Amino acid sequence: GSFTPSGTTGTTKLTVTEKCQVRVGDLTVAKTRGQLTDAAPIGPVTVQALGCDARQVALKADTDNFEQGKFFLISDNNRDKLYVNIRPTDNSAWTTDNGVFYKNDVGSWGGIIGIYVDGQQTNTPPGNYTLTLTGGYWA
Amino acid sequence: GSFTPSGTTGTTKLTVTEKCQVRVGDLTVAKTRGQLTDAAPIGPVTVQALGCDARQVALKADTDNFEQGKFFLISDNNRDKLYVNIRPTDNSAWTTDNGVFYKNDVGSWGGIIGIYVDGQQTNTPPGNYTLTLTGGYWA
Amino acid sequence: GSFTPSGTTGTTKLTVTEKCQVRVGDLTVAKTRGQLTDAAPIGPVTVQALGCDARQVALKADTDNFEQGKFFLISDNNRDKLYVNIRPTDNSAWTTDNGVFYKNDVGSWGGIIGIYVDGQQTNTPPGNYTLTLTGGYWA
Ligand SMILES: O=C(N[C@H](CO)[C@H](O)c1ccc([N+](=O)[O-])cc1)C(Cl)Cl
Ligand SMILES: O=C(N[C@H](CO)[C@H](O)c1ccc([N+](=O)[O-])cc1)C(Cl)Cl
Ligand SMILES: O=C(N[C@H](CO)[C@H](O)c1ccc([N+](=O)[O-])cc1)C(Cl)Cl
Repeated sequence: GSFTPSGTTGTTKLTVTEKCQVRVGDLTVAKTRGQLTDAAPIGPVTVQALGCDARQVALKADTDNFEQGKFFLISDNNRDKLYVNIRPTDNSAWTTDNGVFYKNDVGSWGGIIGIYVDGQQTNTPPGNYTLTLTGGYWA
Repeated sequence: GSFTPSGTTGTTKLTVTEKCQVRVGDLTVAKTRGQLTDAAPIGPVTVQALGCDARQVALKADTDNFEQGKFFLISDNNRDKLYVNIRPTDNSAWTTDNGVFYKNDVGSWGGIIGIYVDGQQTNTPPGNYTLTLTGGYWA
Repeated sequence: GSFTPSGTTGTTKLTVTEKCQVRVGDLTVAKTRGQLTDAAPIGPVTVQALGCDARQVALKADTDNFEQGKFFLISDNNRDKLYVNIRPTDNSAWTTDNGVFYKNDVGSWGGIIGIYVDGQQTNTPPGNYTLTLTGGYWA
């Protein structure tokens, strides 16, 4: 049960707004709180492993993004949570262990990890939410 | 007189330099202090509102970017100001209220907000200057 | 012996990993620690000077990136160093002076500055390393 950081970082960002939504500057991922329905896709996270034929690929969430076996995006001020489910788009088997989401089998896996809203959270306060995931391997 | 944050953030950045100017890395917006003449354009800010047929679109500047009914870009160290005027490129009417720049009429407005140097400031200390504007609505 | 900041900033980033390397999200510069051999290229830094016909172009490294006439990328936590050599790809002559790398002759130089691993450092701890260089002129 140990994660070894070894890889790069993917940052999933979402700006939550009200129905009257004012987009300023370049396009970013934004949704009204009413769109935060159960299983709503937030976005994909690409994963490409190399040199892991004998290790279990893994992603570790920043400390501020997990608690009690649950993952969540966190607001800029660290106060507000948006609970999510993390799931590879393929049929591969993974396990969650204290902020770590690791593959059950060894191998240099490449694939897409989807981030989805876990439970309708249409009362989420408007703000900027982030989930940070770092590549590495588990054992 | 209340701003409700609801939208994304646009960041206007400018690096001020001397006449001998050394650009390192990728292109960014940079000017010599001698170019900071009155009404000099710093750059455009896009605004695209959705679902605001019954609200007044608004942009709020970060606390560090306004004081006394005046807006300004602020240096990285929070010390130096570059006073600017904020004005939509179209003929629409807006109002300034304590760091908030709001549209006089309701509607899902889309347009360009220009950022211009307010008063010649050719003695501005070289540094990195930023103005941050967040989308939302006023009332 | 004085650097005057006047120009923009170039940030050289490198993520060091183990042999089992898990890339998450968009492509960034990453190497296994085994690739950190002597003279290994980390990446180029573009420099384009304007209005410097009578000044010596210069780049100053952030305080956290130099000590004792040596430059280094520094880990996110400020603890770990990756010593590098900084060298223009052309035949021009430069001098190092306390975190400052300046050109020996005046002129509005444009060119590429290469960043190379200085001494094999294959035991470098996995992490994110950065070197920040700001444009200006020396005298
Ligand atoms: O954002 C996602 N999906 C969309 C549907 O809204 C779509 O299925 C999709 C799948 C893959 C993809 N990719 O691989 O880049 C992008 C979008 C899920 Cl992976 Cl969270
Ligand atoms: O940067 C601006 N303007 C330039 C002139 O220097 C030009 O008028 C312009 C107008 C619109 C624009 N846009 O819509 O992206 C970009 C440049 C002003 Cl909007 Cl501040
Ligand atoms: O990254 C570098 N070099 C590569 C070799 O790995 C190559 O020589 C190169 C040279 C110039 C260049 N550029 O000008 O953008 C990019 C790569 C050195 Cl400049 Cl550090």
